[PDB]
Amino acid sequence: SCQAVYTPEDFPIPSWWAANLPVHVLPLARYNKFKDSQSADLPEINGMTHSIAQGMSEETFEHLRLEQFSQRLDWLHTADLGFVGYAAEGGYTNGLIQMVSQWKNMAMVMARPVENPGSSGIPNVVYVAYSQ
Amino acid sequence: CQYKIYPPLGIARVGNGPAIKPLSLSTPEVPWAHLYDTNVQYLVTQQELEQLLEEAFGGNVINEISQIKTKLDERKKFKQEEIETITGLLGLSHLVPQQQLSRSLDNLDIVQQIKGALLKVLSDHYLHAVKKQAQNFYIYKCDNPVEKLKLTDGDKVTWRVEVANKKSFWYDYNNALDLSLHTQGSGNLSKNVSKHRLAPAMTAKRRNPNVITNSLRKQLVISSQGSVSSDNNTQVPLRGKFPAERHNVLQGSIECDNEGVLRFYAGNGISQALSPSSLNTDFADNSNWFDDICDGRVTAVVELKNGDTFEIQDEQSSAWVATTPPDYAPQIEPIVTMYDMVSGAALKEQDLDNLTTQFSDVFPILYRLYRMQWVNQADFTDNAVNTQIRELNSELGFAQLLDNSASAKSLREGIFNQFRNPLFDQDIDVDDNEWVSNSRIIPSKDETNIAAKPATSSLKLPFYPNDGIDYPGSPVQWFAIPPFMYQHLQNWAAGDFSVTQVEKESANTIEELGLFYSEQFKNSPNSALLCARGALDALYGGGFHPGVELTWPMRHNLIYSQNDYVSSVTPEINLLGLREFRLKQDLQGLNSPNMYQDFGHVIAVDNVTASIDPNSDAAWLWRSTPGDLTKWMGIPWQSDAASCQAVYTPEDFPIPSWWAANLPVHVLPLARYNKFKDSQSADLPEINGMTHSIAQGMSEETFEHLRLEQFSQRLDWLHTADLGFVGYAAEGGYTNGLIQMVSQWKNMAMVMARPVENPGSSGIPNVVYVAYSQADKD
Amino acid sequence: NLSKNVSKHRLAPAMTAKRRNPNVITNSLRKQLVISSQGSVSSDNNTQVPLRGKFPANERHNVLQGSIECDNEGVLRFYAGNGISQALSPSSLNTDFADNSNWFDDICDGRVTAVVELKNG
Amino acid sequence: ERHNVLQGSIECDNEGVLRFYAGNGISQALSPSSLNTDFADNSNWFDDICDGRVTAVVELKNG
Ligand SMILES: [Mg+2]
Repeated sequence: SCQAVYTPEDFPIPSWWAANLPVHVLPLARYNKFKDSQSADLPEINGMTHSIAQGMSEETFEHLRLEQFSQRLDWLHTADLGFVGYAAEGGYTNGLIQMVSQWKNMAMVMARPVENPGSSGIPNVVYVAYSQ
Repeated sequence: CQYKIYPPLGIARVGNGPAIKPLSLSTPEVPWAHLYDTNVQYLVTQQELEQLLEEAFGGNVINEISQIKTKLDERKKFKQEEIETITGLLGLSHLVPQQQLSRSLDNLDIVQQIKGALLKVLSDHYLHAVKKQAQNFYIYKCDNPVEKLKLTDGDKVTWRVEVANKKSFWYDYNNALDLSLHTQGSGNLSKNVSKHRLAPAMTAKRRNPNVITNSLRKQLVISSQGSVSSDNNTQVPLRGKFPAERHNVLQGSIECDNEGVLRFYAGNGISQALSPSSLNTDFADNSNWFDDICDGRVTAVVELKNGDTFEIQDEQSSAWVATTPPDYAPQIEPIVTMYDMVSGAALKEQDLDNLTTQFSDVFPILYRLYRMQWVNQADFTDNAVNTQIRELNSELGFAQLLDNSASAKSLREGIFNQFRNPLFDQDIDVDDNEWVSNSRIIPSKDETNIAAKPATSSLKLPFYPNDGIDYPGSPVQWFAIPPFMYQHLQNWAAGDFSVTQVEKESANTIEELGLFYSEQFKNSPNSALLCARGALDALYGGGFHPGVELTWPMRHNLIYSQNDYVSSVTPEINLLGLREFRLKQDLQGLNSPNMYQDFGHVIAVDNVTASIDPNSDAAWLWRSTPGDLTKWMGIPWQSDAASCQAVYTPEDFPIPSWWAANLPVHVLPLARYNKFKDSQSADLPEINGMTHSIAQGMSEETFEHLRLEQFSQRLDWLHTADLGFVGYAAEGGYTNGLIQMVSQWKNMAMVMARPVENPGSSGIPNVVYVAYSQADKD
Repeated sequence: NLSKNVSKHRLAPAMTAKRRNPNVITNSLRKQLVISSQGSVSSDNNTQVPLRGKFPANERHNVLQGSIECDNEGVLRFYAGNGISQALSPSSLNTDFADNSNWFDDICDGRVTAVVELKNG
Repeated sequence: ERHNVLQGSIECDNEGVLRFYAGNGISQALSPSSLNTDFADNSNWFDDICDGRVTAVVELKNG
């Protein structure tokens, strides 16, 4: 029950207690797609093949990092709270019901480093949501 | 062979905007005509309402008002008679009810607050309204269409249209019956699906099953008809009844201009149950409901001054028309379209190795998939092919994809290998024969607390569901581009394709070649065949569960009386070609003896099988009568549009989406647009939602960063209006979405191209596509 | 039991039917959905023997499918289960008259054989 | 938008008796989707129940 409370106006989205029960989080999936720099010595860089990552201009590389960083995921979607599967109802009530079992699977936010933000605008410390 | 109508299958889309030309849209007659037109207005604007009212106020009107006030001051409010006469010379009775026009003035530079009062009446009814997308039909002379009919004085064309809606009469939609139909395979569907039982067709019961006997079931069909011709431009409504208290159903409106062009408008998008308590909780099959969707027969008679009359009404020369849901992103083309289904329908699967390929044949696949980033999150931030295209654009390197030589082969294969094979025989493990995908499945909502089997194979593209969604572990759960399009991609990958040099010289970026290909369409001389293709290129061609506009009968050549390749778009650039095709028609139309045919208590794949023989008691299924094309779709259509969104998996990304190109899933709200469209140099008191002081006081690098963060915030399309999720302790949910959509379809966000004048180094493109609604503007 | 006319005149056509518990894929995994057990009793001892299985089969739930005993006269008496039905998760509700995923019950059926051993060998 | 509500009908007979009829029993929500699931309190609903003031004036032949 402790999440967003939508108004007829889309923004800003009101939230109850986001600091302890977050509402929009930065998932590990996105962290793994901005944490690297273009020079990284990895066969995969930010979810791209080495060659594609280093083939693009530095402008477009950092841009891609920032877009990934900007993707926030509804915290209620970090576990199956009744919205998963074809034709699923989801909804407020199923959230309440499913949270009894799924509370232990919800995303847990932890500080994580970005060693070389370069020009991208991503701070050296980011706060990342870890779930399955 | 004298005269023929075009397009052979017109499309008009419902909307609550008025059925007048200045406030309507026109179905595309040339593909790719306005893909970057940043001036489009798909919602009725304040400005259009003002100039609609201005043109109605051109004297006579004004001094005939001067003279009414000469009789207003020898009395010194209005009179019932002078009221209903300023109305009537303005001629707005066809737009808004007359007594609200009247009541608007009775409750009251004389000029001004007559307009001020009526403009607020128009605004209240039509401001931000979804404009109707109307279809123009044209008479072409042939002998092979030469050019549009030339109406000299003495001549006249008389159009006839008969339409019906049989949704309430027909059968449930569970899944596509042809999934089990025995076949050799076509260009649209591989024989593997039926051969290996990958998505077996389900039986389906009657909708509204409590209405019994065929004669009482005829009340469930809405039908209407009308005629117009060159000598009168009066619009005539196609009004039926449901059932046939009883409610009037405006199925559409027809009008013909002095030069003989028929314009077809669809209904206003009004769906309704016979009782308020009947809720539309299922995605397709809801008893007690009707909607104003229709489809029917289009014929004409040309009568010359010479006394020579030409009846246009055989299936070779007549046309059809179908109304559909609105197109909420008209510039965003579906990856596989209805036109592509027409093209594949005439092909045989195992003869696909004889197909020949140009780059312009594979270009639409990558182009469409690339542009899906404006309506679907996965294709914005989770599509490695779209990212690689960005990488190539970044270095002006897109032209390498047009290189058919060995040196580019590894580059072409890496893209092609990410695409799902419509043979549906990859990423599977045979169970003994059952084919079980070893890639990512889309589970049923009926869950079972037993650990899922780990996928061993990556999920292929595109990331959309498909006709077999009902079957966890079927490869047909996910969408694949159809066999003939996949054959083009296979040939491209191997190098078996050609391309002109001038194509290579406009291919530095995908956007550059897209414009080149668009102007190829526009400068193509075959306007009749271009208009035929334009009518279907914006429609969806899969998956069909049941789809958005039309569904699975269209991907079979049996439903066309003729379907022939005619030529390339340009003498040397195919661009998937131009075809001549007509639907099979019952020439008796609404008086057909098969107008109310069915298969008894259920329809099944066995009925579809029997219908193959052109001489069976089931072959009527393919000889369409009015209402036959849309009867398969969900009733009311809003229930199916509201279930046309994301289908989430246990894995968060990518988020699968059914048909994002026409019913968007993740969009860029106007609210964000107003927060990145400005440059730091702008001199307004608010720049990108910031005070002038704050915006200009930050480093330019930080300014650009804020632009792109805004640009990157994509909103759930279901959230652009109140679909039951708004308010403290609101339930939201799937079902409330279907219910609310009945009235909220007309408030959902409409995506329109918009310009970014000076994006600087922000990384935001010069043309963006922005979703407009009342909730997402600020 | 059933006249020809029902099928011949399509009075109540059969419907297609999907798999129960459809998210469990592959025959090997679907074997876990079957609960089975067996047992043997003889006339030399009347001690009752439970027919106890497990769902899912190889947290798992013990399912008593029945109990069997044999008296000294050679009569086998077969008892059914206790009536215990259950879902793998408490939130899984059995809202369809017949098809509810994530549920198991203790109903069963199976094979009854025997061996007779006379004193002469 | 906006619905007519027949709250009742009145009539007087030549002998001066006033006869008050009630409404037709029409209840309705401002939108079909608004369902009256609570026994007393349902928003967006109206009915044609009423109650009010009953007055009269007696005017004789002598004025
Ligand atoms: Mg579109």
